[PDB]
Amino acid sequence: NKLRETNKQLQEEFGEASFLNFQDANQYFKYSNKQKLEGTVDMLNFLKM
Amino acid sequence: TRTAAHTHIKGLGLDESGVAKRVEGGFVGQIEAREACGVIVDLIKAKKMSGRAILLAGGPSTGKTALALAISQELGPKVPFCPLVGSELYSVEVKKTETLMENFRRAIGLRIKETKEVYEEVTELTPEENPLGGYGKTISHVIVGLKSAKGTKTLRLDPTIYESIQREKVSIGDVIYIEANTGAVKRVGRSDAYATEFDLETEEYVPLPKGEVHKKKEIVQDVTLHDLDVANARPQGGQDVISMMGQLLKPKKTEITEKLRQEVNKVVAKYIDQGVAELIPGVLFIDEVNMLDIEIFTYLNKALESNIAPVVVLASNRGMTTVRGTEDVISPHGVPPDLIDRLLIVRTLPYDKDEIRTIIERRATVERLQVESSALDLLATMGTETSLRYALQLLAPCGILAQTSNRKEIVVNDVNEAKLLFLDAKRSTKILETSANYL
Amino acid sequence: TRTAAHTHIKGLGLDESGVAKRVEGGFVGQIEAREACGVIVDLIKAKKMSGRAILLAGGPSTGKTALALAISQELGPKVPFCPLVGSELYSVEVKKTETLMENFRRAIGLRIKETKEVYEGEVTELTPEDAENPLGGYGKTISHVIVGLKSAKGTKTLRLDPTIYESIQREKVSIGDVIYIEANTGAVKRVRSDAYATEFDLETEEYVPLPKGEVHKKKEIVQDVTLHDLDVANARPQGGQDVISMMGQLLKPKKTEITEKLRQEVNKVVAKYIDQGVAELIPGVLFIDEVNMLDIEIFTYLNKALESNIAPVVVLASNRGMTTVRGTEDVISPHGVPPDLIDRLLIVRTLPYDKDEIRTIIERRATVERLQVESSALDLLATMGTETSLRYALQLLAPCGILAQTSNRKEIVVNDVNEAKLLFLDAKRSTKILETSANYL
Amino acid sequence: LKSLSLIAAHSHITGLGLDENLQPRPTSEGMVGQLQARRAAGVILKMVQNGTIAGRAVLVAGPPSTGKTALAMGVSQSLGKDVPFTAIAGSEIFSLELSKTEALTQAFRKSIGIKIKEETELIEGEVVEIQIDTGGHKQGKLTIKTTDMETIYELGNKMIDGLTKEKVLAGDVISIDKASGKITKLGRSFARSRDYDAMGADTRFVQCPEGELQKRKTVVHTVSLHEIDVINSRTQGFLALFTGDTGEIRSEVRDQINTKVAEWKEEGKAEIVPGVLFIDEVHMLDIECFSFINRALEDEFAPIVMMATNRGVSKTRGTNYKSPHGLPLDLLDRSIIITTKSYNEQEIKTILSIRAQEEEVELSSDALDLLTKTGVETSLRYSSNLISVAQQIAMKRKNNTVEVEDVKRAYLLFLDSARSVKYVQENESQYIDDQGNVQISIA
Ligand SMILES: Nc1ncnc2c1ncn2[C@@H]1O[C@H](COP(=O)(O)OP(=O)(O)O)[C@@H](O)[C@H]1O
Ligand SMILES: Nc1ncnc2c1ncn2[C@@H]1O[C@H](COP(=O)(O)OP(=O)(O)O)[C@@H](O)[C@H]1O
Ligand SMILES: Nc1ncnc2c1ncn2[C@@H]1O[C@H](COP(=O)(O)OP(=O)(O)O)[C@@H](O)[C@H]1O
Ligand SMILES: [Mg+2]
Ligand SMILES: [Mg+2]
Ligand SMILES: [Mg+2]
Repeated sequence: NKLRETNKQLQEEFGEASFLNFQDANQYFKYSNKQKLEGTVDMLNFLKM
Repeated sequence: TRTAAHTHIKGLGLDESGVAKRVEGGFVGQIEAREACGVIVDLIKAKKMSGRAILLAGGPSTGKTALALAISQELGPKVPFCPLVGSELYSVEVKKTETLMENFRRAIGLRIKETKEVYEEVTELTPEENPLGGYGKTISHVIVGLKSAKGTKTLRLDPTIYESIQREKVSIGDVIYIEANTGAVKRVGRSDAYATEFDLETEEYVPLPKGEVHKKKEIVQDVTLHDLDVANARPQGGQDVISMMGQLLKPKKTEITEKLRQEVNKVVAKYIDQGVAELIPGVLFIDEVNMLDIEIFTYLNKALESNIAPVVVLASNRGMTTVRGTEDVISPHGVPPDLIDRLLIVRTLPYDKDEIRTIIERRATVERLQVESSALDLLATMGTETSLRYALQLLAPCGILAQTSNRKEIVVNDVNEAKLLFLDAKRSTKILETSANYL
Repeated sequence: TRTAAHTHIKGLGLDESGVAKRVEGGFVGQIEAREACGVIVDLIKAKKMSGRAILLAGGPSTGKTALALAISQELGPKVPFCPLVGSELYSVEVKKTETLMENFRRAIGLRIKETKEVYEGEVTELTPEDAENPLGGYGKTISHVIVGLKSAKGTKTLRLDPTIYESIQREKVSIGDVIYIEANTGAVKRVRSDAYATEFDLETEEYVPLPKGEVHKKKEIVQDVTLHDLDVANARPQGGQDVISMMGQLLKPKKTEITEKLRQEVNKVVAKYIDQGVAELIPGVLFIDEVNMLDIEIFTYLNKALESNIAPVVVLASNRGMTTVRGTEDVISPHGVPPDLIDRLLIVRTLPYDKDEIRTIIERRATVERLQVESSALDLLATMGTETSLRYALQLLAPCGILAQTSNRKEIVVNDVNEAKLLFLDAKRSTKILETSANYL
Repeated sequence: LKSLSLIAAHSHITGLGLDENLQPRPTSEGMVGQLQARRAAGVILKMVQNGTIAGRAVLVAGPPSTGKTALAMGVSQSLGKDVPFTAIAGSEIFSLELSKTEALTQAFRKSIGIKIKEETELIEGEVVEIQIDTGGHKQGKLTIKTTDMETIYELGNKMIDGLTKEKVLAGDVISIDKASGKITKLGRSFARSRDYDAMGADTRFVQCPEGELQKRKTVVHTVSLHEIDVINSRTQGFLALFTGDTGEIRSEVRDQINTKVAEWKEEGKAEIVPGVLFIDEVHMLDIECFSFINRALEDEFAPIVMMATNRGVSKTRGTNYKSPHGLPLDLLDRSIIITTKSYNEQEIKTILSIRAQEEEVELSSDALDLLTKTGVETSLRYSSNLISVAQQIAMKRKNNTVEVEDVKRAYLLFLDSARSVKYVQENESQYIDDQGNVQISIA
């Protein structure tokens, strides 16, 4: 559930990376959050399997 | 491009609403048997109810084996199909009943699904220390990198995987794919990136893989429980004691116990309940069942009331014979009456002159040969006079004789000479009874 | 708390001077058979001469197996008894003769008794006593090693030969917590005291208590084994990582043809030990039930084997008449045993029971399994026990008890046994139904 | 819940339709008719769960298709779990790697079950932190933790060595035997759950245990006698229960383990349970096996043995005389016979209806009556097989119900055994005789 919340965090972060060059252009910390969120949720899906 | 009395039978040739025409699927005549067997195909395809048996009876050269092959073709290449003969049940390694049980388990298959995430040149590798204990030395972490094609990516892991890849004997600059499920990694080879590193080499060039750093693929596997329980019973491994011993043990199959059967049944039951596995019942074929024995027949009854019994089909041509093993039991087709009570009987009938002539036409057509009308008409004459199979086999020598005198078609005198050259059973036994020189 | 057609036989019930009463040891009837069996029991108890054999003949359900079990009970738990059936002789691994010979030796056992002298306790201080070197030298030369002793009900202090310096090189217990030494042979044995269990919150070794009793113990050890175990162990390998042991660990050690030279060697060693006065050989008794299933080869090998020095006394059972011994067809012989073998052993005769004997047997069967039966029901049970068979009547008790339990009555009534007989059919009625019908039954 | 079954030849049989005083109900759980046989089976069952007398031989007779195996299935379902029930046919006793007597002995030891109780004390998932040290024999005292409980424990040199093998960070939770055993890794905590970009098959993230780590829990253990003998047959023989190479275990483990189980019973920590060994198809067997059974019935650990057969007076396998019932008279003397009569028309109707509803087949009344008439003419199994094919052909005609004409088409499609015999009689020349004679030339 926490990692699904990180999926939602990615969505609010930038449109599933849609608004990267227009919204997240001047902020790189949120970029490094977005790289972690989806990767870790997929890894936790693997952990649930 | 070769055939052996078959492979011209393409299915059963049964239309919708269960009807069979005259010429279809390389099949002619015997409509009712085809209807019944198509109904059997429908019952198997239902995959609801299992444990039945069906025996079909008839004379020689009737098409029983053709009927079974038509069944197998109609079912398709997904459901397992295990043809067999009575003699192969006997063995010098295990019991007859046991071998029947391996075949029984081999008949039914199971399709399983599973997804796998795999990571796939190698940028670098580096371990990370004080063990804070009595251990000699270790690395806190290991950081590596993979190049691939769709961008590169670094990777942090445990010195166990570092040890495993070291055992794989892989160069620092190389292509590597690593399994995320357990960590097993094998040397893919020398990647194409470091081509012509020296003038002469031997390692494979291994073009760099085109894909993401990590790739997920869907795998669907179709196996039978017979593979499952032998895999469970047989040991595996590397240098461990039982591993070398089994490597030198000559692994003869010996008397699989029922405990494995119960365990695998429980595991597959919970897996299909989970919904990851689907069980596909198969059909097992025993040709020429008259060669079996009383013990096999009784254990066949017992296995026929079993839980996971696949549908089996039996073939025979015997009549009011005595079943092997005993002498006081005269039963039809050499099958004990108690077994006969436990299955159905499908009748088959001999063909006529017209049907034999049509068979000859079909068989000539499939082998890309030309037959003169009169020659084919006479071929039907001793097809009925002697046998269908004699005239069926006669065709190829006639074609050779036609090749001798440079003529594609087949003429009357060619087949007459062929008949003169090669004798039939009746003429041969006539010569045998006439002579007295041990012939 | 369960029985199976037996275990109600308490010995043979033979009084002094060889006399058998009526009701004793769960045995009634067939007095002379019991007298002969007691005679054989005394002969075996003599432990003087071996190789003798005896066979007993009679009708089915005549108590032959009961007589053999009574003999085994009378002998006691020291002399070995080896039950066997004729069919068990066959095997698909070795020859039948090999199995027969190994069973022959399995019949005879051996008892070894010996005593060891041991000093044990708690050592207050483990320190050798230094002394001047008798030879011109230097350093420390030990003349004695003082060992403290402490045991419950007895405690002393003693000294030993300094040769134990190598024995004290590796004990890994504590500073003289619990010890085990020998007088003549010396040595040591790791045995910590319970007084230090709570000093450490964790511990992976269970603390041992101090010895109870005299600080020095002269305890005797008695072991009873058969020569079959002896030469099986002699032939079978041992050890750990060596090539032969590791190969045998995966060899599936099927028994195969123990050679006669091992038999000679074990004979020699046991003979020298009994001559030494440390071993006592106890001849056993071996039972082959239902001997009519044997074959000519086994019979001839038996003729050869019973002439051997160490052939145990065997007992044979059969219930055949003018039958043809297996393997051949022309040999007509009583009980299906070749006449030459008959010539080499004695025969004990058993006789069928009567109505009163069957009734008493049924009474004993009711009493043993804690059941109550009415006198009329018991008499009726005796009636079709005589009419059909004793074993049917004996078996019918439990269903009658079940039917009585259904209606909540401890005792048993006549209509109960009538219903039970209606439900369960005997042999004659069953074959009557079989011959009447024609639907394959 | 664990029914991987598609169907069974008799899956409607779930126990016996009895009551408090063991009265057979007219119809209950896929069972109809033969009330006397059912009452006898219930008596035998109550005897079995009584578990106070062993070595009883019960024989079931009857014609073919009379349902003798139905009673065995019913009683097996009735006893259910906690009691072994070995269903063995007469043909698997013939092994060329094992003596028939040895196979019978293995079967007999299989049918007896023994349960034991054992209690273990262990601290689970509490090793928190390692404080290595002065130097040598370090980490002599480290704390333990759970989600709800913590304690400091001192460690000795032996425990130091034990921890040295497979050393762990101790920030996880690890279970170690407080009963002077060894250590067992449990996994990793959540703190390092996000520390690897790839996974293996050695350590998996484990939860911090709830409650006190220390726990002295007792475990019951159930196993049959055959397994307990084969486990002591060699140094290690757990594969023998799987591979099947028992190897004809010699008669030294058997008596010693009988003494061991007697000792365990006297200690009260082990309880035996006498199961039921059922042998179908007994009429084929060797006389040596019959004599071995005759003796083995007398053993103290002799399970209840039930036999099934259908042949009448016939030759026995191993002799030259036509003994009645297919068995020697000695075996018949020490057994109990439960005969079963034939089946009736109303019973046929009920059985066919039960079979039809078992495979969720809608059946017209007239079709059911035609099936009953045929099952009166021929065997009942004939109609019990034709029901499915009639349903299939009705489906092919796109009508959900099984109309009469569909049943008639199914009957005309498949030959009766008697009809096949008659047709063979009409066409003897066409088929191949027992003398190797056959005719293929039509003209
Ligand atoms: N209706 C048919 N159509 C095509 N080929 C047939 C037909 N009937 C029989 N055959 C031929 O007969 C052969 C099979 O003979 P079969 O009847 O199985 O012999 P048996 O009766 O001894 O089992 C096949 O090679 C097949 O080519
Ligand atoms: N005198 C007796 N006292 C007690 N039980 C007896 C006596 N005679 C026979 N039996 C019973 O008969 C059974 C043994 O029958 P037995 O005579 O050994 O058969 P067989 O003649 O086939 O060897 C035992 O179960 C035993 O209870
Ligand atoms: N009394 C009965 N009640 C319910 N089903 C029965 C009965 N008798 C026979 N059957 C059915 O008949 C089928 C075969 O019976 P089976 O026991 O094999 O006959 P046999 O006694 O010849 O072995 C079983 O699947 C069972 O469902
Ligand atoms: Mg064929
Ligand atoms: Mg007896
Ligand atoms: Mg029978």
